[PDB]
Amino acid sequence: KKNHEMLEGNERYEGYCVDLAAEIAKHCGFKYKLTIVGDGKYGARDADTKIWNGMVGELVYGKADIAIAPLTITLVREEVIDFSKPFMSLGISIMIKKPQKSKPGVFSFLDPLAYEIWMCIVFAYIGVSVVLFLVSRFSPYSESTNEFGIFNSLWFSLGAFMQQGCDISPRSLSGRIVGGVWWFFTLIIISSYTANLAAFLTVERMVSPIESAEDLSKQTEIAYGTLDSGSTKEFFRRSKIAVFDKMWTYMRSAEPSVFVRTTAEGVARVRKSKGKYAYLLESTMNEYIEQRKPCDTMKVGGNLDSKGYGIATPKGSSLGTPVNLAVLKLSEQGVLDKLKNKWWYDKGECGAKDSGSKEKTSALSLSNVAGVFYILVGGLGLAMLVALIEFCYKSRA
Amino acid sequence: IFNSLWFSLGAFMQQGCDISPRSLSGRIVGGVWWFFTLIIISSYTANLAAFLTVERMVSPIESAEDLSKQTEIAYGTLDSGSTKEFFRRSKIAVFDKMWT
Amino acid sequence: CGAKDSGSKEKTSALSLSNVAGVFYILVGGLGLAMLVALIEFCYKSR
Amino acid sequence: VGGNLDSKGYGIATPKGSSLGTPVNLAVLKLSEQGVLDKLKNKWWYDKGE
Amino acid sequence: YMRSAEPSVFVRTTAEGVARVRKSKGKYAYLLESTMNEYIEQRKPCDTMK
Ligand SMILES: CC1=NN=C(c2ccc(N)cc2)c2cc3c(cc2C1)OCO3
Ligand SMILES: N[C@@H](CCC(=O)O)C(=O)O
Repeated sequence: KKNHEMLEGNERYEGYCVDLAAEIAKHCGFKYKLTIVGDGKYGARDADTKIWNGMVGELVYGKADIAIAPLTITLVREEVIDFSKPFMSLGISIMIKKPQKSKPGVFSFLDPLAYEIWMCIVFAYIGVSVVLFLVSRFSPYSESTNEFGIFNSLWFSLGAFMQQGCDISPRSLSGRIVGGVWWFFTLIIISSYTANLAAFLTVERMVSPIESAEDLSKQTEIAYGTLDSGSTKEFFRRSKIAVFDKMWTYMRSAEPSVFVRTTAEGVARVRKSKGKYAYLLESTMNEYIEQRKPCDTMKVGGNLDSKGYGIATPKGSSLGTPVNLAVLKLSEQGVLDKLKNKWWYDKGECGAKDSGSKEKTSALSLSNVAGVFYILVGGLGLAMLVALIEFCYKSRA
Repeated sequence: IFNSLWFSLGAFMQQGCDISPRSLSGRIVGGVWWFFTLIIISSYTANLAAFLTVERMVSPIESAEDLSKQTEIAYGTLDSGSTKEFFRRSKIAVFDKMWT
Repeated sequence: CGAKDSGSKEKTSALSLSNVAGVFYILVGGLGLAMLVALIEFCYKSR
Repeated sequence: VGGNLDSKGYGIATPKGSSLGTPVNLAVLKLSEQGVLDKLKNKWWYDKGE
Repeated sequence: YMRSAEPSVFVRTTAEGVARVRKSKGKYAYLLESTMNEYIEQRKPCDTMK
């Protein structure tokens, strides 16, 4: 609870399981004491010792009378503890960081050519302009037999680069050599720009985000892990399905260890790791974290399986049947679904954008070329300002 | 005015017009508009060459929740079937929407 | 290790100055040739 | 398209009070633990995958 | 695949398989020994590459 440091007793806790425990206590009529598990693990039978840890250990060894907690009903646990009928159902899901905040920069139109090419294009433009002035304008031995002053030279070379032509063309031999070599340069550079832009806009489609849990087994660029001592680790261990077996083999041979002690550590790892690491988790944990800030996450692909949550009791305990009956009654009454909405859907503040799904529409957006419009309007304003200052100077003098 | 409309139309395509600004601020407008049209035309042809390659576009339903919001695609189950009964009793908000 | 199958997905990356370096050499050589030709014609017509 | 809307399976059914219920429940459990269910699922879904 | 594919992909004689591959626009492949493959590859019409 927000005031758990000051509250005492069961008032310190809140959530789906706390409300479910309250409803179960009300229906059956017993008093209950909510206790945090000392081990921290969900539960599994340790190798070569058969000692159950976590929840199953607490239940079997007489430490606890009931476990109203997100426990997945599994066959290997039914042999030592008794579960109630599934009060909620889910499946194994896949967690991965969002593709990218790949928003195009304002000046993203300069991207197809490196900064050095633009710098050297400006330098080559200045050099060609100055040379085309020098070549066409020193004495023929009147001398002004052509219109290629320095300003007209700059205009001609700028027009030649943009492939828009110009009102003049060099008439001497050496002026024509300059024109020809500049024409070849601008042809090569414009073709290269178009070709490279097409290359980017094409290979930006083969991105093909991973899904279906089969891409994880197919490649190893994106690492994935599983909660330690959880039922998902056992699910991957026991399963003989080819894709699940392959992911099991990789995660067993992968180093450093991909396991996380607690689910929160896994969430932090997958959030921080540049989208390189994936987390294998249950669907409800995926869909709740998906709906909570910073909301840097989605849920990808369908559920890997179908396993339900149940309230577990020590084997042979008198609490098993009444609690199971209460769970079934609440399922009939819809209190379980109501609490599901209350704690999953009623805590949402989404959102639901940037899915890059249907939304994604080729039709290149304005944001990709928005810099060109800024340059255009800036140039228009500058031209009006230049005309005004020229008019003022030429009228006042 | 009409000659300038023709020029700025001629400059957007790559067809050289029969006049040129010949002043300083006129040449500034001409130059910046030439750069704009160069970038836009190159983007159009590069994007088209991107699309004519590669396929696997469009999808009507992806999240199984869009059917509750969309109406152009009708959806139904087997009559007197278990799916019909499940929709008939489900209290999930989105499932209740589709059932209604 | 392993390449995935043939994917090798990545950004295209921008053309470096090495890719179009030759056209700049062509251009500057053209400017040098043009200045040489202009001066040759000027000196020929100065005699 | 999309994921599973619900989560429930397919089960062998008998009329209420039929003596056949317990043996067939034992049989389906034995098949599940023997992996025969997976073999039949492969034989009827994945072998004809062309 | 060869056990599940229909119609039968197997051939009675090697020459039948070679003719099948040549006539089948490249949609059919033949499985054969390397040395005998080297001989068919080196004789006309010589459109057969390993
Ligand atoms: C976010 C990206 N999106 N825009 C273009 C781009 C460039 C020009 C125009 N008109 C439209 C779009 C791009 C092209 C690239 C590139 C990076 C980018 C940035 O690296 C290799 O070529
Ligand atoms: N709640 C699971 C932990 C792993 C999982 O999310 O499946 C368990 O009871 O072991």
